[PDB]
Amino acid sequence: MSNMNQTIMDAFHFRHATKQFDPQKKVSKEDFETILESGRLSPSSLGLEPWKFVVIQDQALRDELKAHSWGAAKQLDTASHFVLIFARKNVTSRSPYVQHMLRDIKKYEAQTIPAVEQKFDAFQADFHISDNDQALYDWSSKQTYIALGNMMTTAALLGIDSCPMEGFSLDTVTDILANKGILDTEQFGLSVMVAFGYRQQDPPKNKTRQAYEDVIEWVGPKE
Amino acid sequence: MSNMNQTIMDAFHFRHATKQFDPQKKVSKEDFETILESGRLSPSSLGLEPWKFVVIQDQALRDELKAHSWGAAKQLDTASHFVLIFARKNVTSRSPYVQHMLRDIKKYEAQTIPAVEQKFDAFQADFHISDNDQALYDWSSKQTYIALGNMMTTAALLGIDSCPMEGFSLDTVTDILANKGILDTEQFGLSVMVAFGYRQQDPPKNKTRQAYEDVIEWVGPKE
Ligand SMILES: Cc1cc2c(cc1C)N(C[C@H](O)[C@H](O)[C@H](O)COP(=O)(O)O)c1[nH]c(=O)[nH]c(=O)c1N2
Ligand SMILES: Cc1cc2c(cc1C)N(C[C@H](O)[C@H](O)[C@H](O)COP(=O)(O)O)c1[nH]c(=O)[nH]c(=O)c1N2
Repeated sequence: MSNMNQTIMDAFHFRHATKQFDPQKKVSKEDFETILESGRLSPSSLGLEPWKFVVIQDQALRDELKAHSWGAAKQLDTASHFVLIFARKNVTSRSPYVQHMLRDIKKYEAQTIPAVEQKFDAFQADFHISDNDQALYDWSSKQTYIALGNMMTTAALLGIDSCPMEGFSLDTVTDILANKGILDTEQFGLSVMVAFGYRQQDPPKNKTRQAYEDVIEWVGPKE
Repeated sequence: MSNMNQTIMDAFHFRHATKQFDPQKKVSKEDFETILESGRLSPSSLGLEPWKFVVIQDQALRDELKAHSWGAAKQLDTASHFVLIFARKNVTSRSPYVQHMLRDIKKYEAQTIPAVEQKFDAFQADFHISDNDQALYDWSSKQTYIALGNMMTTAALLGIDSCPMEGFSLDTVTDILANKGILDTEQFGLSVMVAFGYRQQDPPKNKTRQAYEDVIEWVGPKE
C-alpha cells in the first residue's frame, strides 16, 4: 500500500469531536474489539500500562454521568459505545501493581528487581514525576492519552466516529463511580472519557488547525 | 470493508520501543510529512493544540542532548528523524496564545468571546486543571501524548519504527535547549521525545501486555 499515506490522512480528517451520534447505528463486536485492542496494546512509560478501560453501556449510569458531565451530554445520550479511561495512582516501584507488572507480566528476572526499583525511583525523581502525588498521578494519566489517541485513530480508520471528553465535574463523577463500586479511588482516578459511534451528519464546520510553520520547526537539514 | 482490522492490528504489533535504528535507512520526506501531519491534526482539549514539534536532525545537537538523555542515547545516535514535543505553559483564557487561538484560528465570534473565556475558566476549575501551574502544564502535556501516540501509530502503519522517550534529565535538557534558543521556557516545557527510523533487527522479546480481562471491564450488556 503506497497509498497508505492518503489512507491515514483521510482518517485524520474524518475524525472530529462528534457530539451527536446516530442512536440507530451500533459499532460491531469485531470493530469495537479492535478499538479496545489499540488501547490495550498502546506503549506506556516503563511499560507499566497504568490504565483501565470501562465500557459504560448501562443507560441509567450514562444518565447519572450526563447530569454532571456538561461536555459529554449528547455523547452519553447517543454514542454506540462509551468508555471511561482510568489512570492508576501511586505507580511507583513500591506499589503492589508495579511489582505484579515486573514479576508476573513483564517477566523480569527476580534477582534484578531490587535494582530495577532503584532505577525507577531515580528516573521518577529525574523527571519530577515523584515530586508529589498530583505529578505522579498525572504522569500515569499522560500515558492514558496515548491510548486515547490510538483508540480514536483506530476507530477513524474503520470509519467509526469518536469524541474525547474532559468536560465533566471530576469530583462529583468520581464520587458517583466510587459509590457504585466501579472506580476504586484508592488505585485509580478517572482520567478521560471517549465515545464511539457513527455520526448523524457531516460536521458543519471545517477542521481548523494552526499552520505547519507555526507548530513545526526543523533544526538541521530539512531533507 | 474489514481488511482494515487486521492491518491496524498488524501495525500495533509491528510498533515497539525501538532502541537501535538502522543508521543507513532514512525515512522519506513524503513519509515523514505524513507522520508530522498526524501530530498537527491531532485533537486537543478545547482545540488549543498546546504543542510544538521540533525536529533535531543536527547530529551535533543530538550528541549534546544524548549526554543527559540516558533513555534516548542509542535512538539519538541512530534514528533517521528525532522529534522533541513541547507542551505550552499557562494555557488559560487570559493567556495571549489562547486569545490567538480563539480569535485567529478558531475564529470565534468576537462579541461572545467573553462567554467562551468564562466557560474555559469554569471547565478548568471543574477539572482541577487550574488548581496550580503544575496541573496547568501537565494538562497541556497530556494533550501532547495524544499527538505522540498518533505519530507512532501513523509511522507503524507506514512500516516505520518509532520510539517514545521520557528517559532524560528534564531540568538539564531544558537548560541546554533554552540556552540554544530552541526552547522558550516561559511559553513551553519539553514534554516528551519521539524517534523514527527502521529497525536494525526484529525485536528479540515478544510484546507483553496485561490480558484483556485485566484492563477492560464492561458495565452493562456486552454483545
Ligand atoms: C483530551 C480532550 C478532551 C476534550 C476534547 C478533546 C481532547 C483531546 N474535546 C474536543 C475538542 O474540542 C476537539 O478535539 C477540538 O476542539 C476540535 O478538533 P476536532 O474536531 O477534534 O478535529 C471535547 N469536546 C466536547 O464536545 N466535550 C468535551 O468534554 C471535550 N473534551
Ligand atoms: C511516554 C513514554 C516514554 C517512554 C517509553 C514509552 C512511553 C509511552 N519507553 C518505551 C516503553 O518502555 C515501551 O513502550 C514499553 O515498555 C514496551 O512496550 P513496547 O515495545 O513499546 O510495545 C521508553 N523506551 C526507551 O528505550 N527510552 C525511554 O526514555 C522510554 N520512555
